[PDB]
Amino acid sequence: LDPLSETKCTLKSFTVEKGIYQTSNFRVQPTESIVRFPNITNLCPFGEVFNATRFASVYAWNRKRISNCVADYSVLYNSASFSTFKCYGVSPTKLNDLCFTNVYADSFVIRGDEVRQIAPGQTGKIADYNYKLPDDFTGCVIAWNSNNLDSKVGGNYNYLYRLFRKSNLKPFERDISTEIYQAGSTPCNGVEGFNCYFPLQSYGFQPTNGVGYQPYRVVVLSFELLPATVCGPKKSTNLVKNKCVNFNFNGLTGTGVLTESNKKFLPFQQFGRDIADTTDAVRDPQTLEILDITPCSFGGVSVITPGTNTSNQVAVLYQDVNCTEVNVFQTRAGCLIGAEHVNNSYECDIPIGAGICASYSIIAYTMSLGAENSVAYSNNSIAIPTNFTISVTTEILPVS
Amino acid sequence: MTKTSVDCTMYICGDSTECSNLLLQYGSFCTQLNRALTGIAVEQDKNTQEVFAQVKQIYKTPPIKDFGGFNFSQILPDPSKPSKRSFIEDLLFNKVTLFNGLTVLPPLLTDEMIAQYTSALLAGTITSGWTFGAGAALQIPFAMQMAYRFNGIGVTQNVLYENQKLIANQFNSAIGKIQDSLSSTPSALGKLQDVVNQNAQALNTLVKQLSSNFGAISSVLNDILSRLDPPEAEVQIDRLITGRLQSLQTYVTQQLIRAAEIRASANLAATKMSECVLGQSKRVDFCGKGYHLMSFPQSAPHGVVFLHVTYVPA
Amino acid sequence: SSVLNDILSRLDPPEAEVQIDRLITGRLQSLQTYVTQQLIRAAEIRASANLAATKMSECVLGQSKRVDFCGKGYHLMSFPQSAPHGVVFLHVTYVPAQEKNFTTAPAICHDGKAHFPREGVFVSNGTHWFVTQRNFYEPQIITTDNTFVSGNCDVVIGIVNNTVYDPLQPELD
Ligand SMILES: *[C@@H]1O[C@H](CO)[C@@H](O)[C@H](O)[C@H]1NC(C)=O
Ligand SMILES: *[C@@H]1O[C@H](CO)[C@@H](O)[C@H](O)[C@H]1NC(C)=O
Ligand SMILES: *[C@@H]1O[C@H](CO)[C@@H](O)[C@H](O)[C@H]1NC(C)=O
Repeated sequence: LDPLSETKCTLKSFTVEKGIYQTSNFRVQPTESIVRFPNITNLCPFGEVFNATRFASVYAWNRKRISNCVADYSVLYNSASFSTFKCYGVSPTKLNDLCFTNVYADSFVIRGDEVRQIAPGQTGKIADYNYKLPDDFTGCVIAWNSNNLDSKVGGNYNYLYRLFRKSNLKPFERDISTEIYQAGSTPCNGVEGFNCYFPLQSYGFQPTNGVGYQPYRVVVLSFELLPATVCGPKKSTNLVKNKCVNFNFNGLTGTGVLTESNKKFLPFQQFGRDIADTTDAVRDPQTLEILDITPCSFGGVSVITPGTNTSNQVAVLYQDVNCTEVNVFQTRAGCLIGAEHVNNSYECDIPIGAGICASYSIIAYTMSLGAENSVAYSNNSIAIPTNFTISVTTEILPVS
Repeated sequence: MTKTSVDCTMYICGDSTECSNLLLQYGSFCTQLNRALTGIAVEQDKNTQEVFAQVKQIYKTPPIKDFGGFNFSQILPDPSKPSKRSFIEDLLFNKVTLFNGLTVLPPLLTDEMIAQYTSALLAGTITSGWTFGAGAALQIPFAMQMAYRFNGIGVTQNVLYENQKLIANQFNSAIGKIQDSLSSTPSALGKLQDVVNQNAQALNTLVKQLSSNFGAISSVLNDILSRLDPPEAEVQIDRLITGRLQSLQTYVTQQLIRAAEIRASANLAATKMSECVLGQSKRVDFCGKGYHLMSFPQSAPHGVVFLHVTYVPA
Repeated sequence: SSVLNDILSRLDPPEAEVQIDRLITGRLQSLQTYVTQQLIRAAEIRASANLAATKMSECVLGQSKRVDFCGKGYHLMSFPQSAPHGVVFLHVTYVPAQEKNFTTAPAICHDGKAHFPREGVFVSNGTHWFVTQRNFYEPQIITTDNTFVSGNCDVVIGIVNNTVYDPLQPELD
């Protein structure tokens, strides 16, 4: 409620002795949090895979490896040009917060009716004979219709897909064998005829293809993690100065006020530490400006009371705080609020510090040292007492 | 000694609510440490007030300095206002070289009013000798006063009055020798320096402790908040808080032990004022080597310097 | 929990001993803090008590020359009184008062010879030169009994002329 009550609880007693008590501590807090990463530049070549003019057959799916770059999946996810966005293992969003060691991109082309079979736990001709994927893969499959890019007048037969084969294909297996499939009268032995059929068949895409039969480009991105090399995207924020701010400069997180600094950093030095290895200055990477970090003010509240017995009026002293950031009167011990400045000079009653004291309205003055009297000195003058006094004092000393 | 206060909460946590709830859940150690920290400050203020504020009246030296040949321009306030400190005192002051909840409080008595106290004291000594300490100051030509001192020592007054130049030359020269020794020779304020060192170094420790892992994954409690979920977060934080609390408590105890040492030294210094400066001491070697004649007080950054005249036969 | 009974009554040995171990680490820390702080104080109090013993010994069983040791002013005596956990010394001291100036002279020229108070000071009210004692105005004619001669008066700085009464001669007469 008010300082006098806060003091009352601090002392756990409803009756306050005249003095100054240090009740609590006032802190400033960060406002306008900021993050700053450097000026803008090493992006993964996803475009080289997606926009790529040539794609291999479904049975000849082309594999590429991506590492040592930064991947921005937000642009891909928020594109609206792809009709297939299925991420398994991780959420389709929040992919910018994940960093992996490697990325494997398996790209190929199929017809629309077969876009369903590309998923864990499914069975089908394409999945079983052309491209089988692991049941528990951690990645995402992207795909989109490619009629305008894969349909040709008279039939685009460059795309092939295997039909017949005996076993099943194991995870991440690439088979290019073109041996004639045997259906049984005797082994083909590189000879066709009865019970010997060519394993693979051509899609033959045409411009007038139906939605199901229209071509579709499919790319499966598998993330491999076991030092991670490809991490997420750098929207840095703006720089604000002269306020208690929570700042993040290239992983260095802290709280304080940033101000212009006269310090000169070397080209290869980012941040400077004062004695005791406490961060003192930081160079903002975006514009290479060196900024001094100062802890935004904090310090003790002391409450000055003349005693509940005498009056309920109080004074706050904010210690080592410039109280422009909060009868405000400024002293070397901080500032005092609630206490009237006077120029007089009395004996010290309640000692505030730096040579100021308070006394009871509550007045803050500059303690007087005592009655200043000059002794009437003369090289041939003495002062002799003509009376005396028998003074009895009490000295108390703890023993036990 | 330096008056230090430590915000236990912030210094242990540093703006972390969950660390705060852990430590409040850990007991009420912050009160004790704080409130000893207070005790120990207000004890510092009390050393100074005791040692220096013996006289309640500020005596002023005459404008006319006719002390029988004795020259005390070097110890008497400089009208040039180098903070109103004597040239000895400036010398002493410039011969000593002086964020995580550790602040420093300012002393109650500034260097300026300490210098003024020493000035009142020293002027009351020159004018009145010891009778400004027993009541009201009584003037005396200071040649007589030195005759009375000699009398006390166990010399007759004629020895002084016949010898008054020589003694004056001599005491000037000794003051000048103190002036060179404190001007050129170093390590003269080793005690006060050592105190300042030992305090500064306790802080640099306790700070430098503040960055230890005490078994945790890391020493920055933000990376443990940002890397772990509540249960093991509180685990690691608990370890940090055990370690930090240990370190604070070490610190505060060591500071205590020292504060007791310094209080002993300060009450020795108050006794030395009281007897050597406001009077002539019979206590052999108490107020310097030889037969005490007098002493003059001078302020220092965090102590007092007594220049004691004594009489040495030869 | 902080009640070791509810931890005995809620858990089985292994995790019981775990939690108890934590309590015992904490409690042991607290005791040890306490005992150390009590120590530090006991040293402080022992210092204060030996100061008090010195104060008995000197102020009460004798008269102290130690200025302000046994009270402000010139010590006369002290009386001890008991207290709950300490001692109270009531010290008598003598404090001069009602001052009065006087012109002084380190010595006196008489018969070409310098005279020096044997115990006291030479003071003059306006015209007349008395030898008093230092701590109480009690003026008293200058006399060869209460001054001692040391050489001529060409060397003392600030000597003053005056007549030194010789308390024989009227006895001869
Ligand atoms: C404070 O108030 C009480 C209330 O009864 C009064 O009796 C007492 O004298 C007061 N104490 C002081 C120190 O003024
Ligand atoms: C004190 O009060 C005012 C300023 O508040 C000033 O004008 C006045 O002269 C001061 N009195 C002094 C310095 O004696
Ligand atoms: C003493 O003081 C007076 C003036 O105060 C001065 O003129 C005189 O020369 C001095 N001499 C002696 C011996 O006191």
